[PDB]
Amino acid sequence: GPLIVPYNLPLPGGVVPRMLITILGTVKPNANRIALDFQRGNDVAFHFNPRFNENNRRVIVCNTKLDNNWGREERQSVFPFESGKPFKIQVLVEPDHFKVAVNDAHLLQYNHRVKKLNEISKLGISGDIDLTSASYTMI
Ligand SMILES: CC(=O)N[C@H]1[C@H](O[C@H]2[C@@H](O)[C@@H](CO)O[C@@H](O[C@H]3[C@H](O)[C@@H](O)[C@H](O)O[C@@H]3CO)[C@@H]2O)O[C@H](CO)[C@@H](O)[C@@H]1O[C@@H]1O[C@H](CO)[C@H](O)[C@H](O)[C@H]1O
Ligand SMILES: [Cl-]
Ligand SMILES: [Cl-]
Ligand SMILES: [Cl-]
Ligand SMILES: [Cl-]
Ligand SMILES: [Cl-]
Repeated sequence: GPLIVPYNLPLPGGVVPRMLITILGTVKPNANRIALDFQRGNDVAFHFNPRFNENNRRVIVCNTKLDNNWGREERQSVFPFESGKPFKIQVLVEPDHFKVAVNDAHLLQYNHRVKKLNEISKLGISGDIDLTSASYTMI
């Protein structure tokens, strides 16, 4: 059934290439943000952050947080989410990037800044969503 948000999905032994993480949920009406945070302890290896109202625009911000400091943002103006609507996010771990698809369409890639993939052992899911499922498999 429904999952509680914020939700913490353990990734035992960290991530590896060919691991596929699938998140299903629905965006709340009047949403402000969604965030997926792949964590290495206190560090955020990959923060994927759709913003519904940044200066009255919709944008996806991606970044990494090391020692409590955010790095250089990567921004994507292609925005597949909509308030009130169900979505599927798939994150595929590849050798050199995370690859993100939304509703079965490729969205973006993010080059690995944190290189100890085996230590990226939690995924935090937060924001203005109803969360239906969060799981992983190997492809
Ligand atoms: C205030 C807030 O929303 N804090 C969030 C945190 O948000 C930061 C990230 O999204 C980064 C990504 O680059 O951007 C930061 O804003 C940038 C902005 O994009 C730039 O235009 C501007 O120049 O600089 C600012 C600041 O660098 C966001 O502030 O995201 C994390 C990870 O999802 C959240 O945890 C955090 O929310 C707080 O989390 C706390 C627990 O860790 C508490 O729950 C607290 O109540 C939250 O506010
Ligand atoms: Cl961790
Ligand atoms: Cl922060
Ligand atoms: Cl919207
Ligand atoms: Cl790759
Ligand atoms: Cl590292």
